[PDB]
Amino acid sequence: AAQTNAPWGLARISSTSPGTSTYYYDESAGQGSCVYVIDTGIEASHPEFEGRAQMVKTYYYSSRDGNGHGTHCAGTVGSRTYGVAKKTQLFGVKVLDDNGSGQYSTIIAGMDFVASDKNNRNCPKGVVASLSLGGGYSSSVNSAAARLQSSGVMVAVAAGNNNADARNYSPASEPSVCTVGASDRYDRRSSFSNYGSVLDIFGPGTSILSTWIGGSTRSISGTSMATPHVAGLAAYLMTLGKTTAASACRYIADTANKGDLSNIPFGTVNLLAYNNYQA
Ligand SMILES: [Ca+2]
Repeated sequence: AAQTNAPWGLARISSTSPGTSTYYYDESAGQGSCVYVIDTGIEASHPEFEGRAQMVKTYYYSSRDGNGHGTHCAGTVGSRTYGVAKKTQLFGVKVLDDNGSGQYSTIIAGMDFVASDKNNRNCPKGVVASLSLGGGYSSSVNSAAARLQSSGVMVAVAAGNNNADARNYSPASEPSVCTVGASDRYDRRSSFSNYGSVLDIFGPGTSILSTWIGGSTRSISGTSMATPHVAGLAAYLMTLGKTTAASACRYIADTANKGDLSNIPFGTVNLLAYNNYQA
């Protein structure tokens, strides 16, 4: 399939070169997979989700996304226009309030929730979780992410927006999950993107157009935006049968565009998420 005039990040993920505008992908499009977006929620009513999104959990007085950030991330995973995996099922877990903040204890509860909740969902092709959040180093937060991964979920987490080594942030620093840095449309490391040995992969993160609340759309930037490209890619690849939850981060790294990003610090992977789709 070909989507013309796609957001640059979608075009980038299916291209051996920057500077193109058509997204190419297998029509299966993540059908039969599921992606949890652990964030401020998802506006499930947004036409862009086509009934494929739903809220499954909140820790606050509402499951509504009163911020937009979760809706944006979910859009990059699986919206019809702005998404990588256009037929995946999206499940929202609201661990962040409408200010985009969340106590680590609530975030941890949300991760353990997903590990159990997948057993209540139909995801024959596999399960992914996208965590566009983080804070300072916490062994408990890392351990929760590790459990989620161990339970059979492909966990993708944001590296962070500190232009610093991600070893000092969680869940970014957890070795067993897929830690995602951000790049821009000219294949530069995004200026805010964290880096370091704990990174596994980069994805498009600067000036990313996606869904927003009130049935709208918005371009924003962050490792929060790169993460759902990788989560959606994992779901897409799992539907194709190319990989599994336990191996998807490795597979994505194995098949990534290599050595093409600029301003990658010595010791950080130079790998850009790529679907290796040949039309
Ligand atoms: Ca690893």
